Amino acid sequence: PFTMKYVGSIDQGTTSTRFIIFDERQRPVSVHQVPHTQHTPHPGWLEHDPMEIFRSACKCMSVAIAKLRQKDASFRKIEAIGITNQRETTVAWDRVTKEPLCYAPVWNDLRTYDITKKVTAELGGGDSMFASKITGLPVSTYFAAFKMRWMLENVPAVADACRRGTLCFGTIDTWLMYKLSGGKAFVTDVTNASRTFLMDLRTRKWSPELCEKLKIPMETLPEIRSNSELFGYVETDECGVAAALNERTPIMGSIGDQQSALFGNMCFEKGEAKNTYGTGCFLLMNVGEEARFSKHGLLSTVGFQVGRDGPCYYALEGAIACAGATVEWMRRNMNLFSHITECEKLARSVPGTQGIVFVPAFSGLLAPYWDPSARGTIVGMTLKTTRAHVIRAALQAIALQLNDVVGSMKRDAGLNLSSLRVDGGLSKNGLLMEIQASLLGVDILVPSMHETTALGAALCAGLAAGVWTSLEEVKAVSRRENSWKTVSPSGSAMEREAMIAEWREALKRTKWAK
Amino acid sequence: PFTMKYVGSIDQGTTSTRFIIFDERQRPVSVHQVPHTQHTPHPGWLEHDPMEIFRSACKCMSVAIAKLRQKDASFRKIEAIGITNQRETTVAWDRVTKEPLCYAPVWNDLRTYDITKKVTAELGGGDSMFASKITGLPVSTYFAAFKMRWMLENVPAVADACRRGTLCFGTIDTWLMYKLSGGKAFVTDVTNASRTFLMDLRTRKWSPELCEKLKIPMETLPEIRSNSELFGYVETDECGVAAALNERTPIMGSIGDQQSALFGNMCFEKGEAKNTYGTGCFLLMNVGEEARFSKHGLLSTVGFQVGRDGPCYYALEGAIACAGATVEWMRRNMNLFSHITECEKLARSVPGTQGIVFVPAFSGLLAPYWDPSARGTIVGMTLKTTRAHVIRAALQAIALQLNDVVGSMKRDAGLNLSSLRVDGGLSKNGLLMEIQASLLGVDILVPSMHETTALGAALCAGLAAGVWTSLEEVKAVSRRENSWKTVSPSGSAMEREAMIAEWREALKRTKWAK
Ligand SMILES: Nc1ncnc2c1ncn2[C@@H]1O[C@H](COP(=O)(O)OP(=O)(O)O)[C@@H](O)[C@H]1O
Ligand SMILES: Nc1ncnc2c1ncn2[C@@H]1O[C@H](COP(=O)(O)OP(=O)(O)O)[C@@H](O)[C@H]1O
Ligand SMILES: O=P(O)(O)OC[C@H](O)CO
Ligand SMILES: [Mg+2]
Repeated sequence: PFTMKYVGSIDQGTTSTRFIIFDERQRPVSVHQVPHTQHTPHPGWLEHDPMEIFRSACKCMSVAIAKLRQKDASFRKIEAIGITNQRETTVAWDRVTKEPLCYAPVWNDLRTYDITKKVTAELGGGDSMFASKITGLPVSTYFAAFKMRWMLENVPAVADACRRGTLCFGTIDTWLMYKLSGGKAFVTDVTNASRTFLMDLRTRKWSPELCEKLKIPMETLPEIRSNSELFGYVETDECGVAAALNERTPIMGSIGDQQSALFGNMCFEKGEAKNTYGTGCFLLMNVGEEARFSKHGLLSTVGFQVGRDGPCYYALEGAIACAGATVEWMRRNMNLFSHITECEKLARSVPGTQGIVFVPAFSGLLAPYWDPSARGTIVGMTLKTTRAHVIRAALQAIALQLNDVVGSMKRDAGLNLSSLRVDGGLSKNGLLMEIQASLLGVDILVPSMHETTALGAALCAGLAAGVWTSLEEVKAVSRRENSWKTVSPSGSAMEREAMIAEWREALKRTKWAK
Repeated sequence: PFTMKYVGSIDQGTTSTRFIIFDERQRPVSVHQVPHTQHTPHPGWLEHDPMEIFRSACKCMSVAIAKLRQKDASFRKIEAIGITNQRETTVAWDRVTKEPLCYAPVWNDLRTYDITKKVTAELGGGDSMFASKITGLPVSTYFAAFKMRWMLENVPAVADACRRGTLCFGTIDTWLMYKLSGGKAFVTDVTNASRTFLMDLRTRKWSPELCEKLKIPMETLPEIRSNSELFGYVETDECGVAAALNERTPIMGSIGDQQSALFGNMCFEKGEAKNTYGTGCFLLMNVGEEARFSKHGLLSTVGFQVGRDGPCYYALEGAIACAGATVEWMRRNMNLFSHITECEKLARSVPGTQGIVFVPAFSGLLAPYWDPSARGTIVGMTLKTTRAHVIRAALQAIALQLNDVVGSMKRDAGLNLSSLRVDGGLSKNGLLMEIQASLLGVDILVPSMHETTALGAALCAGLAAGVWTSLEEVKAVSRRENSWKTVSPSGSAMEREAMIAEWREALKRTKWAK
């Protein structure tokens, strides 16, 4: 009643794993990180060693716990652990060995492209969105199923293991939850399952039409649950993890990374949305207790579900391929600046782009204009154009794509974006947040506790273990402890429209590949 | 006589004047340069002070001569003087005062724009090319006639002097020979006269129809002579020039700057061309003894003429606005490199551009596809693209424009390109020269004695003075005494084809302004 309580969050990302311990204030009190290897066997491919990820996670936990006890020597244990992960990335493993059959292809890996084609033809009958009402997703290389298929066709040990009745497939939550539990648990959560291309969105249940249609035995699928409930206990002793925890610790949170950030930024109400700037962008809008579908090629997905049959919130999702990457490309590919802060400083040093548009579509346009053909392009240059204008044009362009994305989401959902919370690194660029607010015409909230993705999973775990009692208590503790900078709109109807008309014309000149 | 012979060359350019003394081996043995003031009363207006220009030339001659006397014991006198000049620039002066009535509008001056628009519509019925079978020229702000016309309409003293009959109009060649002369010569050479919009190419005589339509009296115009013959004698002693020359020195060569470079590069036979790679490019090809007109907006002009009523060689002329300028923008505006040596170093450091095209139409497209709407554009970029590729693409783009210019010339002229001689600062870029040889499929000759413009005028003078007796002897002395680096084609026709096909696609994306 006096001693502080803690919730652990495993944040398993594309390039590294972290364990963050939160206290009752929603403050990260201990953190450790461990990187894992980005295997690229052929151009366009990306693979991860699933045992390197498991071990990173256990290493992360034992180090973080150790540091925390130095800080609080009166702390016996963590209340619960939550998991949040890079989604779609699929592991295949043996039921008896408990070892992975092969490396895990990663959300953005392109090896499944041919399979993607075979699927669209032979099934959808050339319609990518054929199963969309069922799943929320267009046929794409990203989704699990198509990676499960590739492994079954192209990996000897995976094909064998299926016929023998020992094959377990799983997203990273599932893989982590399996190993952490000693092989005792085989579960996934609704957000992660919404990405398999094997789940029915409205019902949040596996679809026999698809597994069978896609030739994937149901036996290789884990049980689905909500994001906030008992999944299992931590029982493994890898890197002395169970001993560092002291008492058995339940895993009571599981949620995909983009949804975890929605939840960790308190986007509990429809119309609440978040954008995460990293190498790219991922914009998610909470749309309410009923699913919505897209006439603009956006993804329909689960936002969150707190508790077994607690209400389930749904969301729309969009993305931009190069955000941070564009900023870094200007630095390390083009020499336009050296120190990070020069980017903002140079773009502020000019009053606008004065003619030029820079469409930074280095790997094509996604969002509501799928076009793999589009490449990086600059138009309207004169001898007056400088690096300052080009940098400012890159930042405007990011904001312009997100404007387009939100325009679509509004119509596809028929709602107003009440506000946008942002996080990512690129959220540290004040000019970008200003441009973004003017174009969307809503407040942009920049939280100063910048561990919001990892907080999502801790909130799910802590809600189930009774650290926090309700979303209201969650919101209220957040207000008291974790401040945010708020960036309001400040444009003109005519300027906005002039930027957009100019941008629209530039887009027409970007088709290049093939 | 068998003592060393020396020929002098006044090179009167847009920003400076240089006097170069060549010996009989075509070696420049003394050089001096003096700038003149650039006056800009209104944007787009540029004007020169003709007296200042005259004085500079005189100063240049005496300093160059004095330097030579000091360093060469065998130098006694200059056999003859040749003059090469910035063309189109127009001097209005008074026959009795012997001084200018106003400053002289420069070739790139825009004040004649209204007049130009009026002329096309009023005498051209909206066709800018109406007079092009007579002049070889379109209606444009550059040509002398439109500057004369403008002075009469906006300069009271000129309109005044014109009335009294004391008016003298003249391009810089004419002005310099008059002053050097002491007022005893009122002459112009066929090449400069071809840039007035008042000469008939077929006859190489002033055109009454044109003078009447343009309303410039033919009394005000000087007499048209060849490039190489006796024009007059230096009789002034303005900067002690007469004192420095010592003996009587005849002025025996006069030729416009670009044509001078055609001559100094030995392009004596049809199909031989020169390109000057400076801020922009000026490509001229000798098309032979018969004028060739262009159905691609290329200019038809007089190439050269040795001797009074001697054979006259005609030329086609194209230009590109940004060449060296693009190199400078890349460094000054974009920070893509520091020392100009890095430009070629960085472009060499990648094997190609890997699908990007950089169209540097910063000030619109000229050449065979005039389009002032065009702007600087880059297409095809990916995250793998770097400054190295972008620098290389800029170089390719310069070579591709000239490839299209040459292409147009070949179709207009009905002849092949035999070889391309090169000069200008950017002809030091070895890779640019290699890309150009590979695109055109001809040898590129690079003079080590790079003062080609000054040499043209010195050869005209020296041919008329018997320092050299014929064009074959001129060619022999050049080959015997001065080194020519030869750059042979060294790509593949399949690469050529792809580069040209990407270039053509990119051009379509360049239209922006308005
Ligand atoms: N207001 C508080 N009430 C209770 N415990 C706290 C409080 N602030 C910090 N702690 C505990 O102190 C330890 C270190 O927290 P930390 O946030 O690093 O310290 P601080 O915020 O004072 O810089 C953690 O155990 C944290 O739970
Ligand atoms: N060593 C070099 N390597 C590459 N480019 C050069 C080098 N020297 C000069 N340049 C470029 O070539 C141009 C030279 O132009 P120049 O011929 O002197 O003037 P103009 O174009 O008026 O004749 C400059 O703009 C410069 O950018
Ligand atoms: O030859 P310049 O450098 O005087 O330039 C004049 C050109 O003819 C313009 O087209
Ligand atoms: Mg030039």
